[PDB]
Amino acid sequence: RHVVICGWSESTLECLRELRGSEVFVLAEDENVRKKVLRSGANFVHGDPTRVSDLEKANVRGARAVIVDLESDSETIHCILGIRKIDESVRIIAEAERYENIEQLRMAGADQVISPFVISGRLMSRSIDDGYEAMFVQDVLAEESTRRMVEVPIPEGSKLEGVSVLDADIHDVTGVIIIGVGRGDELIIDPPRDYSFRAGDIILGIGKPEEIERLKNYISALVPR
Amino acid sequence: RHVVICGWSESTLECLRELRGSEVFVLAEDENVRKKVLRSGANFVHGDPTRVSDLEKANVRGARAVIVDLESDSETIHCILGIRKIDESVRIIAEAERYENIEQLRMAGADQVISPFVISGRLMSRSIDDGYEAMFVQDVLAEESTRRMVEVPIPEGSKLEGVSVLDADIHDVTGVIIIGVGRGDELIIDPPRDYSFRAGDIILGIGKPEEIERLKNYISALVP
Ligand SMILES: [Ca+2]
Ligand SMILES: [Ca+2]
Repeated sequence: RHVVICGWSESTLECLRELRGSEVFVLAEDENVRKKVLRSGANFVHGDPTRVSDLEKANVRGARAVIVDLESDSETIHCILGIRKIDESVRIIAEAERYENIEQLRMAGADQVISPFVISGRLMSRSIDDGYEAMFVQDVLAEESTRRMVEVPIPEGSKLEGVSVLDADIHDVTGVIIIGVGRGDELIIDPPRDYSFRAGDIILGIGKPEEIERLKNYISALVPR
Repeated sequence: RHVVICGWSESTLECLRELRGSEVFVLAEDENVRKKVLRSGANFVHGDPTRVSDLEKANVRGARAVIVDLESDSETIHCILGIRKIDESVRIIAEAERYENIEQLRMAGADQVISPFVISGRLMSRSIDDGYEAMFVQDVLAEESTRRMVEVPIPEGSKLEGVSVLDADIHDVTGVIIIGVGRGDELIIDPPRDYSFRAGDIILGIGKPEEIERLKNYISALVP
C-alpha cells in the first residue's frame, strides 16, 4: 500500500511530512530535489507527471491515492487525465491555483480539489479582529496536534446502527465533539433528530487520543451474553 | 471601520468576496489590477505597500486590520514595518507562501501569519481515503453556505457574564454547536462544563444563519 505525489511544491512538502511512516513516491521534472525528497521520507522518481509512461513508472497503478500539484492548473489537468488512463479506480486529490479552474480539474477526474488561496482568503476575512478561527483550522488539521480532528467509521453491527445522535450521547460517553458525519458524497453538520447512524458512516470528531479510542470502542457491536 | 489589503492575488480576491459590505482599501503596485479590485467591491489605491506615504494614502492609520499578500518575502517584511511606523494599533495579518519566512514575519510584528500551503498539504494528507475533512473546510468557511463557523464575541453587559457553559445550555437554546472559546491569545477547544463565560470571550460556533442570530441575541447585553 502506497501513495503517489505528482509535483514538488510547498504543499506537497507539507503533505509528505504528514505521511511519515508510510510508503510514498514523488514524481517531478526537477532532478535537483532528490536529496530533500529522500530525507523527507519519500521515494523519488525523476520525470514528467503529464506523461503516462512516467506516471506508470511512479507506481500510479493501484496506488492508494495520487496527489497532484503541478506549477499551473493546465499541467495539473493533463496529469489528472494521464492518471485516469492508467487507473480509473484510483483516488485523485488535486490542488487548484485559480478559482476559475476548479470544475475543469473535477471534469478531468479529480475526486477532490483543494484551493489553498480560497481557504486563505476565507481565513483572511475571518481574521480581522483576532485569529481564533485560523487558530482552530490549524489546531485540528495537523496530525501532530494534541486535540485533533479525526474520522471514525461506524462499523457493521455497531451499537449505534439505527440509533440517533441524541440517543448516542457520544460527547458524554466519549468526550468527542461530533462536528460532522460523512455519508456517501455528502458531509452532514449537526444531524437532525431523524438522522440515525448507518454502518459506513464516517464520524468527523474532535478529541484527545484517549477520547478517540473511547469513541471507537463505544460504536462497536453489542457483546451478547 | 475599514480594512486595508496590501497586494493582490487569488487569496485577497476570495477575501473580498467575504468582505462585501465592509469598507476595504486595496493598495497595490500593479495598476493592471484596478478594474478587478473595483468589481470585487474594494476601493483601489495605486501605490507601493512598502512605502509609509502610500500606506497612509490607503487609510492604514486607524484601520481595523491590514492584510498583507505580497509575492516578495522582503517586501512583505517592509510592508509590515511600514504599517507599524504609522499605527501600532492595527492588527496585521500576513500571508506566507514560504515556511522559511514565517519567523521573519513575526519578528517584524505581524500579529498573525496564514500559510495556505501548510493547510493545503495537511488537507492533502487527510484526503487519502475520503474528502470529508476538506469538505468540512469548503462547507464551513464559505460564509455563503448553509451551516458555517462563526465568531460571536460576548459583549460587555452580556446575560452570560459569569454563566457556566453547562448552565448556558447554548446548543440546546440556539442550535449553535460550540467548538471553542477564545480568551486572550488562547483558544480552548470544547470548554469543560464549569468554564464560565466572560465579556471579551469569543465563542467559536457552527450553525445556520438563524441559529447564529439567535445566539447573538441570547448573549446580548443587559442595556437598561
Ligand atoms: Ca501549488
Ligand atoms: Ca500570496
